[PDB]
Amino acid sequence: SKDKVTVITSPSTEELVSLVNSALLEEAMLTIFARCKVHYDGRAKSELGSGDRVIIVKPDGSFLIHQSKKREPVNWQPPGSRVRLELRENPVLVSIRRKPRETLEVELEEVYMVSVFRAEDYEELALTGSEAEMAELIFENPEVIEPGFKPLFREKAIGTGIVAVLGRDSDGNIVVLELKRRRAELHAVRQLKSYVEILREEYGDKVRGILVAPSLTSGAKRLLEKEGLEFRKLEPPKR
Amino acid sequence: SKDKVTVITSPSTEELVSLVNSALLEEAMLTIFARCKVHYDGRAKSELGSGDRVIIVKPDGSFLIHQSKKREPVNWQPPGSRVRLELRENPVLVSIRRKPRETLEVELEEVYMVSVFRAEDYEELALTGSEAEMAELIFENPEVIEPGFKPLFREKAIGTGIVAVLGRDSDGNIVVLELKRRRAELHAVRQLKSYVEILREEYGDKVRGILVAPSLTSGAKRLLEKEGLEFRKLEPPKR
DNA sequence: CGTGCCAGGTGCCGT
DNA sequence: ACGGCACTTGGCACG
Ligand SMILES: [Mg+2]
Ligand SMILES: [Mg+2]
Repeated sequence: SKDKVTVITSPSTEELVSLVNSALLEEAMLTIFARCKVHYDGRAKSELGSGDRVIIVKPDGSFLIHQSKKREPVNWQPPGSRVRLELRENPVLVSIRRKPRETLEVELEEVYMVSVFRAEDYEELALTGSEAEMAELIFENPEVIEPGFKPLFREKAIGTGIVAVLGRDSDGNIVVLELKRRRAELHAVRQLKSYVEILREEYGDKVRGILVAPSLTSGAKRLLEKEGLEFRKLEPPKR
Repeated sequence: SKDKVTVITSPSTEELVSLVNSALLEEAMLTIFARCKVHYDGRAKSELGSGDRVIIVKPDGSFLIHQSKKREPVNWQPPGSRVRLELRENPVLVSIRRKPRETLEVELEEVYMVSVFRAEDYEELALTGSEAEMAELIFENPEVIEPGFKPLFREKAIGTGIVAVLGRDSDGNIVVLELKRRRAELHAVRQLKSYVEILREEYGDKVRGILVAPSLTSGAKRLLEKEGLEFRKLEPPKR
């Protein structure tokens, strides 16, 4: 079928081969319901025993294997990986990524369903409420930080690390912002501390770090105060 | 129902409702190829225009929407979400996470396929090469760091943060390790630096930080040296 | 390309 | 639950 969808339940091997072939050839979406084994070797090494999973191969090369639980595929393979279907005692999907070299091997013990989905999507996701949006707010409304704040750079490389927003205040200090779109953790305060220390090595003792977020974890608040750093409450804007 | 798979191409709304509702009640995997619009509101806010996607709803509430590219769902919902099918101008899949309130709405414009996959999986993933396994190696073979190293605590909480490994050396110094199973970057060093500074205040300047990892980024090397910390090369072990 | 970092990050484990 | 952090993190923007 050259309808959007082809489905075959309990395929024969040649049926199985046929659909996998066409999926790849047509830049379609291959979906398989099968009982399988999965072997991964790559950055790490992985084994998964016999069980039912859903398998998806995207035309861009992405490979997903999902069990009945979580949000995360049990094994996978990133965009740009090449897949082929080898016939050994059972059919085996083999997907290889290079740089770094990673091979994914799915032995298909029984294929309950194979399907080809020739999917048209021209639309891109529009997302609001991000950190960049916070940045834009600050550049178009600096008073949202403090009065007379003068934002200068965004995503600026200082020597070691990249600062979210860099600027000055009314009294002439350098001011660093670390923004976070959620509750700020130790991770963030360490970013901020790191930057501020580097800027001090040049502009000496007049520099302020300011952590801009909707809130802080206990430890963030703790460490923040300890190192004499500041916090301003800010929500990411939605539009 | 006994069949692993139930699938219907071009299903009527009646047929859709049957299988969708069966999927939830039977606690099975729902799979749908469809033309759809997507609306997300939650931590952020999101709009996806009309186009074709694969949709998976797992019995544990996890909800996936995959376009024909990348590895990441364009929208999703975490485990423990609750989904209902709603009949409005078109069928709408509605997944609601509470705690934090997050709403996903999938308007099904045309459903090309709906399927129920009753998947039996008793197997769990066995992965090796983790950072945890790095730590285990070090406690079994402390010499992989340096002669005379005596590892003592693992994931030990110092006042602010949690140190991966705390130990002592031949000079009887307190020693911090941060482990990375892959090439270490600036925040690895920031972590280490953070911990060490905290301990220096208790135990003095004797205290050594060591970054333990298969390799370093240029930037990490730079900050490491600048702060007088150390680097030991270690590859994560694979069973 | 490698470096650095956000992400609706997710998952895990501790208190 | 909140916290602190690893993850085969993935994906992006920038030098
Ligand atoms: Mg930053
Ligand atoms: Mg660690």
